[PDB]
Amino acid sequence: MLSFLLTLKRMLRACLRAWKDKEFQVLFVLTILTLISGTIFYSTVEGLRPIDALYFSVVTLTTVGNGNFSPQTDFGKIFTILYIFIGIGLVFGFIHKLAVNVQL
Amino acid sequence: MLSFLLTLKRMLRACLRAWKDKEFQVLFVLTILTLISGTIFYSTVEGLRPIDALYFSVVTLTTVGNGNFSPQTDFGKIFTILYIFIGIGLVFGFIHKLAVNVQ
Amino acid sequence: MLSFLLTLKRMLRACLRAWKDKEFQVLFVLTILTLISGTIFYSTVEGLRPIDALYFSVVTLTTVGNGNFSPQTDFGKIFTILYIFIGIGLVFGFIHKLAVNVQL
Amino acid sequence: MLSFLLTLKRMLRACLRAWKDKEFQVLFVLTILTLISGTIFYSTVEGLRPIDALYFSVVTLTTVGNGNFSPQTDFGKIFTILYIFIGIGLVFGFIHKLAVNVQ
Ligand SMILES: [Ca+2]
Ligand code: NA
Ligand code: NA
Repeated sequence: MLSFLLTLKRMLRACLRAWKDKEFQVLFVLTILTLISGTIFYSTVEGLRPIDALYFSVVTLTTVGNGNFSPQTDFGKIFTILYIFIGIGLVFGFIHKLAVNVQL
Repeated sequence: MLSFLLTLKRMLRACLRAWKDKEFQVLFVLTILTLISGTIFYSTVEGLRPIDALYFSVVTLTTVGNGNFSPQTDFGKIFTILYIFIGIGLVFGFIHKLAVNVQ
Repeated sequence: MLSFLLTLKRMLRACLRAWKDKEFQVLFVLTILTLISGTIFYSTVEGLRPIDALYFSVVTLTTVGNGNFSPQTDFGKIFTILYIFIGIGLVFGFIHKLAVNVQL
Repeated sequence: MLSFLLTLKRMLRACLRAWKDKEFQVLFVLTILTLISGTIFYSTVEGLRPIDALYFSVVTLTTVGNGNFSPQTDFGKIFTILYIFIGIGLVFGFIHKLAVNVQ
């Protein structure tokens, strides 16, 4: 139980240590910027309550997928498709990062 | 085929060897803990039966997603959003771990 | 266009070359075995038509997620949760593999 | 911050550098091709409007999944199942690629 906590602490430290890498900060900022754009787009174009627009943005960008709402306009559908790929681009970016910071 | 069996047993051994790594154990405990917290939350705030709260917590934290349930309260929605990123943080942790074991 | 096809051929060869690795064959067999068990379970316990049981098994095991059907019995719900983790275990296995066969 | 900008530009350059790799180009063309085939298939066999066939093809091949549409024919279901694995095969290809670029 003591080793558990010490390992947890070293791990958390390593995690926060990653919140210092500039390229990671960019990916993060870019992710937040993308989530905001999505929240704005879906509330405006699909008429979703802001909180539901951020929610749809989140489940869509992280690839989790939504099983309750689906864009009704041809405009929302096009945007969502592009939105999915941006999210995949961001994920690869984070993954590439982890891979690089592991083989130095 | 004896080959297939031996190869599988080798892989199983390498797998059990992982469940011995302390960092992997932390990641595992943390997800079980996160899953329990999730179950509690959706039971309370969303009024779901425990088994449905665990189910939703699971399909959500694993990114599988569900096409049947959707949080009704703003609190439940905000929590789900953070829950998802915790899940992603957890997956990256496991992924980073498998990458380290590749050296 | 010629380079394209030559790269495609080298890549395909490399792919088929992976269908020779014994550990990969095991993961594959294990995946097929798991999909069959799932098809049997969901058709039997949830009363799903076989084709719909394999389908649900597939979208669930690959984490794609289903937005039309959800287990109705407490038994199906427990199994699905365990099913999801087996699938994640299989994915990590395949990923660990790719990572190893890249850093030799 | 000039730092942030320079770092982003560096990352963007490294990204464009990827779109120059032949193997990455093949993977990209193959997914666009797979996406088009998917659009054709769901338009024909499932009677979906082209834009809805592309949408479904996209949320399916990317593993995101959809909680609105579900194939009605047995042909559409069997195809979707193979479609998913093609998508996974494609993702592993990109992942394997990013791993190689780590050396
Ligand atoms: Ca999903
Ligand atoms: Na879904
Ligand atoms: Na997913």
